[PDB]
Formats: sequence, structure tokens, C-alpha cells
Amino acid sequence: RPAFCLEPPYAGPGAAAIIRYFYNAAAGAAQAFVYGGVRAKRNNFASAADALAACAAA
Repeated sequence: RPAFCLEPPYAGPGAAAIIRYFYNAAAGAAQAFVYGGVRAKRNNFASAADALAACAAA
């Protein structure tokens, strides 16, 4: 599990309201969050599927 998969989700300072996905390692699940459209961190994906493939590979 890459270390970045343990980051809390990071909205950033942007004013957009974009639906993105992060890997919630405690929950064992990819979950939606609101991304502001700028200053993304790595635990930020287009889909649940993308998040799982990077962070819950098995």
C-alpha cells in the first residue's frame, strides 16, 4: 500500500466543488470527497476503482 494512501483527503483552497475519490485505509474503502480544483495531493482519484487499484492492490 503506497504511503500516500494513508493521507487524509485534501480539498485544497479552491472554490470548485469537484467530486473526487480517496482511499480511506481505516474503512478499507474508496470514498467520495469534494475537491476544490487546485493543489491536489496524491490520495485523489477520478473514480473509486482508480483509488482501489492504486491503494488496495491484492
